[PDB]
Amino acid sequence: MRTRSTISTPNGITWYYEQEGTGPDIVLVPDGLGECQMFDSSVSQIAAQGFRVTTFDMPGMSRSAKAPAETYTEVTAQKLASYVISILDALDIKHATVWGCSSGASTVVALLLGYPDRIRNAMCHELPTKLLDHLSNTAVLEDEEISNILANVMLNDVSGGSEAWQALGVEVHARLHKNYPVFARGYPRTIPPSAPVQDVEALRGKPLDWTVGAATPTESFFDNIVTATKAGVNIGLLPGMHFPYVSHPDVFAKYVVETTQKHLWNSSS
Amino acid sequence: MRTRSTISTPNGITWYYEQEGTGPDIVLVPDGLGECQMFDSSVSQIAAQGFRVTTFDMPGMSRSAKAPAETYTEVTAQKLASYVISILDALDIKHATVWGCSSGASTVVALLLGYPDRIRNAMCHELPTKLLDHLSNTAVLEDEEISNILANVMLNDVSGGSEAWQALGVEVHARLHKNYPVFARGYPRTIPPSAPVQDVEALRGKPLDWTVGAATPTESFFDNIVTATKAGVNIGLLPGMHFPYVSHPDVFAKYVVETTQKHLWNSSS
Ligand SMILES: C[C@H]1CCCC(=O)CCC/C=C/c2cc(O)cc(O)c2C(=O)O1
Ligand SMILES: C[C@H]1CCCC(=O)CCC/C=C/c2cc(O)cc(O)c2C(=O)O1
Ligand SMILES: [K+]
Ligand SMILES: [K+]
Repeated sequence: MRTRSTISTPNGITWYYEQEGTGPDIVLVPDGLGECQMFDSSVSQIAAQGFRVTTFDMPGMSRSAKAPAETYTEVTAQKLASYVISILDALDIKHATVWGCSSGASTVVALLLGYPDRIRNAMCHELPTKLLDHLSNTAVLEDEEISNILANVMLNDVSGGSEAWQALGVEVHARLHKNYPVFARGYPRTIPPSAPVQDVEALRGKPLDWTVGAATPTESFFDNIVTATKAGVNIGLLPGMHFPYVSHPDVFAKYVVETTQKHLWNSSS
Repeated sequence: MRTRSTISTPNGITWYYEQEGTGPDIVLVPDGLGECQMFDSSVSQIAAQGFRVTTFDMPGMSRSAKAPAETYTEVTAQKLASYVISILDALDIKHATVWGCSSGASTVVALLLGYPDRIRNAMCHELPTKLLDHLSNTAVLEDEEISNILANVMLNDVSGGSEAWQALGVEVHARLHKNYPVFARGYPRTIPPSAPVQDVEALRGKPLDWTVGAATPTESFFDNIVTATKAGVNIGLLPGMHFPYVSHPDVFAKYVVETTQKHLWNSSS
């Protein structure tokens, strides 16, 4: 029942995308590694509740590698939001619920603020707002060293579930191996300063649901909790750390379905 | 230069206390384990900046164990605050800066709200507001089983630094071993409901500085970050987890000195 295909947008990107289901649109935006096979189990569980679920590899990453250099260098939340609107236009998705973690969280908040007509509600997880010099400094290393460093960081530090991370399988980890240097060179120096959470008053009253990983060290996304609270935005926890859709796919799917259902009820009111 | 002595209060407690320095008073209230040797390094560093620093073992714990059963059973923040005021009265400390972690955090917020004339400013760290059934249920075990389990929890789950925790040494750990059953049967069921942070407007504008451990899992004190932000209370991080005075004594001492200095400036202004 899963469609697995490609589509070309006039910004030069040939996207790899997947779709499953019929009903209101839910769109799952990857984190900065840009790999949508991380959503495989959750896509089926969400679509089974009466939704059309779309996800895709991000430009320059995995199976969406046929893209111009400006789509995967000096990457900002605003650039990524423009690229997601281009694929939603191409797939004739006029109204969508959106999920994103990390650079995907920055993307979905930029989509909600920038394209309010198009976005029913946004779920953002672990949105990066601070530069991390130790991450930024990987960008000048050789490709094989970047891949070794970041593969180990994902497995041992931020997966929230090493057994689930390994169980993504050989083909996914071979794609991620090639993405690590693209991500290192294009994301960490430019994504955090582009975070669309400068203006707390712009967030107030918006259909935004924000999460942090329960096991994530407090310091990592402390600022997300403060910002959401100041803006009166719903803020809570998912199990695990930076990849709840990998570590806890059934909890993740249930969260996405229940949050979408809450906004469908409120919108009809 | 350090006083190490005992003093009896009319509520029946014989306190073990320490004192060092001259200048404005800073009082360091222990966490639920009630062991003031955890402050030893920091007492000297804070006192050397021009302050009189006082600390003590808590009633029923360590060298303050000669105390009525009411002082270490069905313990609440408001009971602990009344006991701390009794020792400050006995030592002729009229106006104090106070620090506390855990049940000590609940105590110092109860002190600031209940005795505003006596408290210059309060620093609270990791204030427990939720019941933890796994902890409350230790109370029905045998004393040696409680001590074995909670010694392991302290080292591996909340110390924030296994080397510094073990380096407290045999004398300290032997006193903690006797305290674990007293803590387990007195604190976990009654401390969290007594948390004096249910009235958010009562906190607004108060001379309160709140911290959580940087390495603490986000879920542990997520509610502290939300509550402080809603009240407009200064909220930030210290390195480590539940015992920054053990894991990072020099950073802890600097934080206590700087925060006290900020309130001395603001008091004069
Ligand atoms: C790729 C994924 C795993 C990156 C995981 C990682 O490096 C741990 C720190 C959490 C920050 C992630 C991150 C930071 C940025 O500055 C820019 C980003 O796009 C991300 C991000 O997308 O997270
Ligand atoms: C020292 C540590 C002991 C117990 C430390 C522990 O097991 C987890 C620390 C988080 C909560 C601690 C705590 C919880 C309560 O319900 C009541 C308390 O008095 C505390 C408390 O004092 O913390
Ligand atoms: K699950
Ligand atoms: K230190």
